[PDB]
Amino acid sequence: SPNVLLQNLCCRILVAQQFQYAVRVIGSDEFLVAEKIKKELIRQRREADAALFSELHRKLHSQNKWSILYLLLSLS
Amino acid sequence: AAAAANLNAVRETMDVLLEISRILNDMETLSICVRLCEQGNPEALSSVIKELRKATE
Amino acid sequence: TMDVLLEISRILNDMETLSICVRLCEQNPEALSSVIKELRKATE
Amino acid sequence: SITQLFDDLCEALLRKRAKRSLKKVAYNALFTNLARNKILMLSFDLRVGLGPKADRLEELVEELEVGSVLDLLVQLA
Amino acid sequence: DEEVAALVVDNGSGMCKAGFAGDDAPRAVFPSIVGRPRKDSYVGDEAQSKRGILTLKYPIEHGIVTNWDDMEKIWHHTFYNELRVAPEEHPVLLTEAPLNPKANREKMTQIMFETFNTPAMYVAIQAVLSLYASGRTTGIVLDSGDGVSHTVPIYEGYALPHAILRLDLAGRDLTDYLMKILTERGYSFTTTEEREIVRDIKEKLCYVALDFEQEMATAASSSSLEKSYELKDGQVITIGNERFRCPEALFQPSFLGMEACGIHETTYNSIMKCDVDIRKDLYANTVLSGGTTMYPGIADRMQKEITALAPSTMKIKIIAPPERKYSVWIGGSILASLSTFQQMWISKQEYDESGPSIVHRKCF
Ligand SMILES: Nc1ncnc2c1ncn2[C@@H]1O[C@H](COP(=O)(O)OP(=O)(O)O)[C@@H](O)[C@H]1O
Repeated sequence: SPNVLLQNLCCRILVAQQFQYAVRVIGSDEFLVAEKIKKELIRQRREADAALFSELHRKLHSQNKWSILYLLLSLS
Repeated sequence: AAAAANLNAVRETMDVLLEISRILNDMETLSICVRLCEQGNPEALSSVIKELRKATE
Repeated sequence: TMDVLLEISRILNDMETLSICVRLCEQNPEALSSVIKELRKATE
Repeated sequence: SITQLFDDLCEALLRKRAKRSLKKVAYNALFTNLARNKILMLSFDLRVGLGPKADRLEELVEELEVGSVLDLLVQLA
Repeated sequence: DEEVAALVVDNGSGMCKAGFAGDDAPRAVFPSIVGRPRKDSYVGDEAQSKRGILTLKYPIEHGIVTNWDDMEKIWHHTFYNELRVAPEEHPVLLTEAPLNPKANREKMTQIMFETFNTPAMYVAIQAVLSLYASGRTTGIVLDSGDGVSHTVPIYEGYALPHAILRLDLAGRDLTDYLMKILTERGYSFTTTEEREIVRDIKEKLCYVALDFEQEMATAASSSSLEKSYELKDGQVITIGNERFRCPEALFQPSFLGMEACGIHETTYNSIMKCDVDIRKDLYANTVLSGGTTMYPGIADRMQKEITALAPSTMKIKIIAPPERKYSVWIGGSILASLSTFQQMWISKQEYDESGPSIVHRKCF
């Protein structure tokens, strides 16, 4: 299942060599992440967006979470 | 009934995640990434995505 | 060539059966795998 | 011939009556029935579970690069 | 086992093959001939042995039954003389030529149930059985026998009648052509007895040259292709370019005064008559069957010739099973032995219920 999902992600991003490299790479808290995101937003500033992000984070909890936030922060 | 409620919750969560991505900045790529993140690590996935983007360029 | 194929088969999982299977393939593949599984069940 | 090869395969899996029954079962199975990316996916699963063995399998596949045979092997696995 | 043995009978234009389903080879093979004085009727080898005092009849001369009275006698002979079984006690799988008239199929059915009282029967196309024997359900079969040759495209087990081609050029014509060129060489093979000798020379020393002209040049400037053949009286004769000139007629019928396309061109034409979506499957699965495809070198020659006719991007593969001389019979033995085929037999009950025409529905 996970391997199939990784192959689908590689296809969306784009071949076989790239998929093999991705497989090799794969083979190779929440509050802190939120604070880091706010600090990154401050560096970018801006302030209004940070307030909106705090409201959005609360909404997600109302409707694992740390891993998704970390990936988004890395993309920046 | 219960299945329909679960589908609505998933759609609402996806919309909220997309808004967060836009602020820190597609939807199909985000859905694939979210499923992979739920299974299991996060830093490694980000590195692979960055490498794939460089290859596309 | 044949020796390399045998090593790959061992990792995935005799030698005479692999040689016979290779000759049949040279002479579909999914159907052959199903037949081998059925033969193993019959032997059991 | 192809028919002779099928009989030889049945004998290896396996007195004369028993061999005939095995051949009939193989023929029935064949009637009922009537690549590189897949190998990489199997390697990724092995790496998650080991890593050295997965690297050797990838190297062997590269050396080989038949395809049909490989596919069959994968299926068997 | 609860079931009695089922019979497999391959009706050939020159030779009939009979045996029991499940066996690897036919138990008997005999000439498709019936003879009466110039014991009242002679069938098979005996008719041939005593042809001197008989008038011979060939009821299935070109693959299609033309005289049912004598065909019935051939079947009677098959059961009681060759196989030594009672037809009313065994299901019978019979073979038929490609493009066999619908009325003939009903006749065969009626004769089996009403004359021989078979408990069950079925009829399958010869080419289809040969394809089955090769482990395939899709492909094109080039069947060359004694009195006729056919190119039969088959997809998913079904022959495609619109694309089937018949070539009235086979083993018989090649035997007579060899008699003719050996006579032109300086020998003399003209009598019926001599025809049998040449047929033997043909089956033992002939071959298909990869390149006709080059082979002719080699034979003209050296004795490297010559082979000796000893007659029963001890005389040893020499066969040179006749070895490959004989079967060359399959590729160039003009050598026989025929305007027909050779076997390679006929195979190509059949494929071209099929839906474009399955042509690649046919090109990749061209199977040879029949005694006349036994010539050494024929597979490589077909590969070369088809490759020249087909698109350069096409994958061409000629399959020539070592046992192709009896692949029709073997395919029947395999089919009649299949678990899923048992429900396909036409039972005496079904025959009594629907009559002869049921064969069209049951044996599509
Ligand atoms: N080895 C061989 N080489 C060439 N021709 C052969 C060989 N063996 C048999 N034949 C020829 O094949 C023909 C018979 O083949 P077969 O498929 O049994 O025909 P049919 O079914 O029409 O009677 C005869 O003309 C015979 O001479």
